[PDB]
Amino acid sequence: WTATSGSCKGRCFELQEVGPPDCRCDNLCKSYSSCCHDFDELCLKTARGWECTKDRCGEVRNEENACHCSEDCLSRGDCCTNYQVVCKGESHWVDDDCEEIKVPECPAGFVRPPLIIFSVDGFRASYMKKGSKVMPNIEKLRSCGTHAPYMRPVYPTKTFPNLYTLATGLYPESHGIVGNSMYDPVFDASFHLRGREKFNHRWWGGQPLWITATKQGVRAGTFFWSVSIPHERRILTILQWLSLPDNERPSVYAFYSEQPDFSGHKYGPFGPEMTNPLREIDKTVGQLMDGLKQLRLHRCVNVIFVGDHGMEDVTCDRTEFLSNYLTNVDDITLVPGTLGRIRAKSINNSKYDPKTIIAALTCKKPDQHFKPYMKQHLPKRLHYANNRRIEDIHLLVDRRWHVARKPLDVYKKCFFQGDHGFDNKVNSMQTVFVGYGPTFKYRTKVPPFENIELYNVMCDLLGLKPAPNNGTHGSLNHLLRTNTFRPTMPDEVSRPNYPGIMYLQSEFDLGCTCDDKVENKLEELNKRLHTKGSTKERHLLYGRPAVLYRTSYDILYHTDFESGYSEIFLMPLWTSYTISKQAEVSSIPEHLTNCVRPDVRVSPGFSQNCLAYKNDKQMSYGFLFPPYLSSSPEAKYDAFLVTNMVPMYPAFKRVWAYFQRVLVKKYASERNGVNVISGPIFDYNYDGLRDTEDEIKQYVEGSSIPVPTHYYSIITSCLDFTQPADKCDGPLSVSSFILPHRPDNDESCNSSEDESKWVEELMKMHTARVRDIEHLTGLDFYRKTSRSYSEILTLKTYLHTYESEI
Ligand SMILES: *[C@@H]1O[C@H](CO)[C@@H](O[C@@H]2O[C@H](CO)[C@@H](O[C@@H]3O[C@H](CO[C@H]4O[C@H](CO)[C@@H](O)[C@H](O[C@H]5O[C@H](CO)[C@@H](O)[C@H](O)[C@@H]5O[C@H]5O[C@H](CO)[C@@H](O)[C@H](O)[C@@H]5O)[C@@H]4O)[C@@H](O)[C@H](O[C@H]4O[C@H](CO)[C@@H](O)[C@H](O)[C@@H]4O[C@H]4O[C@H](CO)[C@@H](O)[C@H](O)[C@@H]4O)[C@@H]3O)[C@H](O)[C@H]2NC(C)=O)[C@H](O)[C@H]1NC(C)=O
Ligand SMILES: Cc1nc2cc(OCc3n[nH]c(=O)n3C)c(C3CC3)cc2s1
Ligand SMILES: [Ca+2]
Ligand SMILES: [Cl-]
Ligand SMILES: [K+]
Ligand code: NA
Ligand SMILES: [Zn+2]
Repeated sequence: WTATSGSCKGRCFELQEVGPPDCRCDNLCKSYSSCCHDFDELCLKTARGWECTKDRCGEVRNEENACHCSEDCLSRGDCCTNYQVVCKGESHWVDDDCEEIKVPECPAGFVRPPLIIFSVDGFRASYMKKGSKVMPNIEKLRSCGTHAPYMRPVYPTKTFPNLYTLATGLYPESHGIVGNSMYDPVFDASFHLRGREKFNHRWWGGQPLWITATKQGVRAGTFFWSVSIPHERRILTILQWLSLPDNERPSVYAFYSEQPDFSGHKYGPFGPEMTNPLREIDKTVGQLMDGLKQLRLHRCVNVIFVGDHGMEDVTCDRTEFLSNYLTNVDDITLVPGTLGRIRAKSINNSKYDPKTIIAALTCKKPDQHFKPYMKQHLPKRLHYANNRRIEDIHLLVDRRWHVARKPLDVYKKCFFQGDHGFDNKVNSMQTVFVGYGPTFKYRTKVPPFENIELYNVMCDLLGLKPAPNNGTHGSLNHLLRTNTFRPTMPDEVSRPNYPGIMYLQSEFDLGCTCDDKVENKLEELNKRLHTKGSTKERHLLYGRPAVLYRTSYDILYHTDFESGYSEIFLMPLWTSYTISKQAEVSSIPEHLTNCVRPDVRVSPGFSQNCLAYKNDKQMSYGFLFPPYLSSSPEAKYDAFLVTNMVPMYPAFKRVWAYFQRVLVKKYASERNGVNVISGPIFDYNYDGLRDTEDEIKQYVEGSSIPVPTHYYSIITSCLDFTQPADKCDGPLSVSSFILPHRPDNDESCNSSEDESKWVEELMKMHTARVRDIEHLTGLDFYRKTSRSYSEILTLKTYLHTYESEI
């Protein structure tokens, strides 16, 4: 109960919320049904509209008006935003030439440039170019400030997950807002767009920017505006707050627009009805900038213009129906639409089997427009699994499509023409970023980047220490004129051993054989040098990776490759090699077909063994450095060492072999040499982080050889591809992947065909950031380059998406 009998007089849009049954006058009261009786009258004034006119100039103040055109309004801070334009001969901000803002130009009493975050719902990245003629305020922000061609949202590309990632720097799996709809089985409670449960604080994890600021003594305006407060009032309230005394004035502010998303759902991303919403958004930005200019704040405030996600063409007829695949359709609950999440309708049903649901949904129609996954098999780049609110079964839906449970759900619940929610690499889901102000750069374009990075930057802009988050702090330093964050490289925790020859062949009883006893001071001194690391400068281009946890490992040198070999996991953590443009591919000779050779630098006790593989009828093996790319017939013997071997399902070897035999040489051709680092990943609890030894759920039968959940590779070359990978003077170019190590190829519906028809498509789906691989391995790459550390942090956050041009 709210006894709504108090007054909002002198209290309108109060920053500090009061505890009911005291009524409330803050911009959330409407959402809680708790406003005082006079809230509309006093706080939502609309009399005379939003703009000064020639006849209103110099008027006698009338407190009933929405905004004012009287002489006293500027000091009072409540003029209509076009006041000085209409009455004092001033130009609109959009009509002024832009001029570099080298330093903040702020009124006395400002301790730091304020930050204003203007967020737009459903603002697709291509609107900046395509709508440019009708958005001149936005175009000026964009061209005069710092801008990216687009900003990558998080998955799912829905509103709440993305706005909360913007606020926290966290993946949805960590912040807890994993969709627009959710069931939490621990609370046994549901979260929905409509309703009140979404306001309960138990949904919202991490630490959002407004709490980070408050806790560190920086005051914050509101971020969540009640839908019924018009845009013009939100702007005037921000302008009013900026006129408060120094000790009361917030330093951070947010404005939110429900558009263009609201219209885009009805008309599609490029419907002719979309012009007007973009015009209206531009006019609101114009009102803010004119307002800031009136207050002499337009060269003081940092402004961010940012979207949550884009918008795609989606109509009712493009719906797949689970009732077409499942007979048991009423025994499941589907969270539907641009993604699917399935769980049992009833937990008392012991006949419910996710395995048989997956099988009934796998590759059943020729052009099937969704693909089923256990959540732990989703591409690791989506970071969408480590939350009890994410159902074990997930459906990834093709762009332009919907999934629903039954046809009745679609015509009993065509209206819409746009929607979003799809895979976050999809071009139509991409959104916008512009920063404009003293702290951003002038007329600068920066590469595309992920929205998880912005929290850190907003903290930098406000001089705040960010809470622990998934951004990589420093990776966006190139956006900023000053206030950069200067990170140091993490300290290596374990130093390596460098073993020499310490074991005789006969000490190994591994059940391994090799036709290798087919036997000179030229090339015996030579092979000794190679084993001591004579070629290491060629294969380890950026220094050895640092191991950031306590463990026992050895560096192993060879003619063609270098590895860091784990005595705990019995295989390399990483294997590094360079393949020049001119390198040649050879085959595994017949005499070496099943050859595995003991490594005399490494004890039998710390070695894999061939008998385990023989005995394990499911598990085979592959090699991290490919025998196909050996530099000479003699060097090829190194690739068959037991220390270069890793466990692989036969289904996975089809993938791995095509990558190693065909694709590495192809990339070396296209890129002028590549350096490759490959290795295993163990993530049995799907939390995106390196497993400890006691977390491993599967071993090669009868042995202590742990089975990787994934295999990675990081492929680096010179950004200027006129220089070879091993002789690069400037910036680097990277692409990486984290391939799931699966015992079938059910994921790929075309896998009965030749690897050339399906493997590359699989790898593209499992594209990754070096940073993703770091989390997953506890390794730190690129320790020794001639490049700045911030540039390397940007490189580590890069994602090769394989999409066409935006
Ligand atoms: C992205 O960035 C984020 C932020 O850096 C990373 O997430 C962090 O990962 C850490 C490692 O997993 C994790 O550290 C653990 O924290 C536990 C205490 O956590 C509470 O307090 C913090 C701090 O205020 C708070 O943020 C947490 O909030 C979580 O939980 C609430 C719900 O209760 C949610 O509202 C919120 O959204 C968030 O949930 C998310 O994280 C949890 C895991 O914490 C997941 O379960 C959820 O799915 C969701 O993703 C908490 O309120 C602490 O207890 C842990 O300590 C145990 O494990 C360590 C290992 O070192 C061990 O030493 C300890 O002894 C202890 O073990 C004992 O307890 C075990 C478990 O009960 C038990 O099995 C053992 O037997 C032992 O007795 C641990 O230190 C940190 O909480 C999260 N933070 C956040 C915000 O998510 C994330 O890794 C990054 N992602 C990537 C890919 O890099
Ligand atoms: C820059 C940022 N803007 C916002 C804006 C936000 O909310 C904006 C908002 N106001 N009214 C409404 O319906 N929405 C969605 C939120 C809340 C959803 C959490 C976080 C952030 S972080
Ligand atoms: Ca893990
Ligand atoms: Cl959802
Ligand atoms: K086997
Ligand atoms: Na298949
Ligand atoms: Zn929407």
